[PDB]
Amino acid sequence: SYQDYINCSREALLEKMAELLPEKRLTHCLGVERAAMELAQRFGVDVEKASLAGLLHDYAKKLSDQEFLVLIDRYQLDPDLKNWGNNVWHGMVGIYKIQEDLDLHDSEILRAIEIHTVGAGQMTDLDKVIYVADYIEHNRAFPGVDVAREIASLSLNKAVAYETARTVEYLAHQGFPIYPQTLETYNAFVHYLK
Amino acid sequence: SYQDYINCSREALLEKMAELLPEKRLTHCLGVERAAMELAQRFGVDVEKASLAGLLHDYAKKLSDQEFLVLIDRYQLDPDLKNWGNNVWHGMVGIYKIQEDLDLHDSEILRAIEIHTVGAGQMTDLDKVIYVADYIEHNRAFPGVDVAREIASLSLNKAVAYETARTVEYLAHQGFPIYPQTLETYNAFVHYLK
Ligand SMILES: [Fe+3]
Ligand SMILES: [Fe+3]
Ligand SMILES: [Fe+3]
Ligand SMILES: [Fe+3]
Repeated sequence: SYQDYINCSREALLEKMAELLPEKRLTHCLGVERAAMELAQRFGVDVEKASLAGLLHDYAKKLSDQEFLVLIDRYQLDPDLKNWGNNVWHGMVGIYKIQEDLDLHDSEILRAIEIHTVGAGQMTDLDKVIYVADYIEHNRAFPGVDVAREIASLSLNKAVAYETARTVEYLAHQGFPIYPQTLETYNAFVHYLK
Repeated sequence: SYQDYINCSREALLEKMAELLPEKRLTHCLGVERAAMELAQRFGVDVEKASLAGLLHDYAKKLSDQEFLVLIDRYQLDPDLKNWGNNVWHGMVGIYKIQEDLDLHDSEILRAIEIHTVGAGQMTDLDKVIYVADYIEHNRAFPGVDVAREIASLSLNKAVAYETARTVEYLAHQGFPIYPQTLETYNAFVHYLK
């Protein structure tokens, strides 16, 4: 059960999350919970760790900038983090809020949430499952989601590669700064597109 | 004259380059020479340094991989360079061949050639002139070159930003590895697109 990792039941957790997140975002988290279970089954990852990590990945999405800055200082995190914003913070910093609120100490689940947005050059299969589940969950309808889903049915690594390439492409298209760890992920995984 | 920087006249140089480079590439170099002069006039950069740097920027485009690897070892350059290829090498390593062949020791011209492909987080106006001239020279006809030309008529910094964003976008679109120094340039200049 989820209580093997956190300080409350799944239902109690959902009730807490319904207070923290808008409807669309909680619906998304439920979608990632389901998608992570499916991917974990397919690729030999613990389905319970994957489900929980999926449900929790965006738990800190609505923390204020000020709250994130306080956490960077309190946990003496990479000071370069202050130069970024919610997109980077909600996973990379938000894990500390999740830990405080839920008594989540499982290193694998924490890592998968930590890097769910930006990836890393080295990712566990659990990390990859969450990173991909976030992109392909059933509520997503962006053009090309069908391609992502097809790739994810066949190769976890190729799905990471595809998502990362689309993210870098899109950020450059929009003229948004690209977190350097995102490029580490991109360069490590891009060979899978061949 | 060019002899103030290199060991031969401009005509002698053109004759040497016509032996090293295919026609299309030499035509390109002549185009960059002209475009760099125009940009240097516009943005207060020495027109002669810009012209020469522009003519020379792709001098090493046809060196073999083996030749580049030999240069990395001989000059004890960043060993990570061996993980890349001609796109990175012809500027970043090719400067040493240019120096050997032409007795080019001007630090500013060398730097502008060195980073003409990948940029840097900090670029001199001369570096920026070459980086942009390469992209907008009259023989180029890629879709969107008109936009690049318009931006370059107004802002050197915005032209660097635009070119860098299009390069990152394209590399991710194609599924090619992105040299990390390219991301340094991108992140440093992307604010100019606003
Ligand atoms: Fe997220
Ligand atoms: Fe999400
Ligand atoms: Fe070049
Ligand atoms: Fe060129």
